Amino acid sequence: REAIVKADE
Amino acid sequence: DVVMTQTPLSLSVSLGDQASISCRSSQSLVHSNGNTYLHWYLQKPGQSPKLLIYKVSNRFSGVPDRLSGSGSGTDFTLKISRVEAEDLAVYFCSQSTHVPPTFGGGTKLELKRADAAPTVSIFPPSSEQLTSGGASVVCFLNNFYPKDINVKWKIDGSERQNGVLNSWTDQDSKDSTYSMSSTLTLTKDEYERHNSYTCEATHKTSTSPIVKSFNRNE
Amino acid sequence: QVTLKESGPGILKPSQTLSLTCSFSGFSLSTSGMGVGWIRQPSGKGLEWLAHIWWDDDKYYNPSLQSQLTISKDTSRNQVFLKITSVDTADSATYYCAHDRGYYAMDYWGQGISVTVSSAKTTAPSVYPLAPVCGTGSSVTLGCLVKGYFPEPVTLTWNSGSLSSGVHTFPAVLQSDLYTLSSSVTVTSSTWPSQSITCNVAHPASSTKVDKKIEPR
Repeated sequence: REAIVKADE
Repeated sequence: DVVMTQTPLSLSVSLGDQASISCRSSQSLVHSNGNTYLHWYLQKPGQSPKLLIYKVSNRFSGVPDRLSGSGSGTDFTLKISRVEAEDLAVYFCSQSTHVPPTFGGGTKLELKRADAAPTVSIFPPSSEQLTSGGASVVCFLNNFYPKDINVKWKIDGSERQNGVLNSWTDQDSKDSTYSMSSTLTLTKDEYERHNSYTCEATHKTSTSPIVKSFNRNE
Repeated sequence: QVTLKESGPGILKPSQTLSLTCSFSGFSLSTSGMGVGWIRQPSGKGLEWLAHIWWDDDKYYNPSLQSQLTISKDTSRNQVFLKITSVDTADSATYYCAHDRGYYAMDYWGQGISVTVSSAKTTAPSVYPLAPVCGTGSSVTLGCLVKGYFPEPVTLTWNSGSLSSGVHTFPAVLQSDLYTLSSSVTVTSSTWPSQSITCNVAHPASSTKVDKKIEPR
């Protein structure tokens, strides 16, 4: 399963 | 989970040389959103990990541009230019594209240095210890290079192997040397049955063993 | 200016519940994008992710450990909590809480808290001064022998931390199921014994704090 990205840049 | 295969396991480089570390993932680290979640960390002994690079190439604040990351898909590389004593650490990659985040097995970075002889010091049991019925004789073999060393204990000229506990430091981040501690533990009565106590160190910097000794009656 | 610090027991028994607390400053879990993670590392082994909690109450767990894990937070007090039920020796590790960038890369870490799962008793160390053999050179090496404690760790300093340079503090080793470590400190012979040199040892699990001044033999 692929991660759910909560915040990014 | 996704396996990070990191190579090499250890790296020993001359001061100012480049170190290069590879990380290969069991599958693509390209997220469906198009970004690549691969990061680099280091960890020094007794310390928490420190982030170096996030998302393949971005340096974390305070990280010198001496360190750089690159790669894509399944193949990634961390390069450390001008390796210096302060770079001594275990370095590892991490993927977080997939759940759970996983980590490379690590690369231990060590540095070359001029050969250096150990400073050897021996210590009889303390009064406090003898009070409790115990007797540890301690030998420090400090600040030597290279890491390969052997210690032998002799009691009245005779080798003693039982009751010997050794401990070794990681390479010093200031002077690039190694240190070793060796403790021979006996009962007070066992200790008092003999007179002459000797710590003996074999190292490449010395044709003959370095010998430190004391007599109980002193 | 982000800092984090883990708290909890140094030792507990198999089958018990492990309760850890992360206390942080320099950020707030009320701020959008913020997240705190828990990651552990058994001695000499690799990191393992445990769980993350986010500013918006979203929580994520290591799928192979989720039946044992509960993460929670108190945003008002800047604390995050981890509970691990039914611990066994495999759960012995250093546990870290960490500030997250948003995608499970952790950019600020706590110092870590050592947790040992064991039925053995907690044992305070004996602390012994190591003075050089009685009866000359330019440098003198002094020592401190820390013997027979459980569990790890101990902390050792010289002169409450004043004397920092020329110290070697050796990794702890097991000796008949108890830990032993030592430390050497090397000074000029002008310094000692005219100037005072004391070994400071703490063993948090037994609430031990001892000072041993090195006296000439």
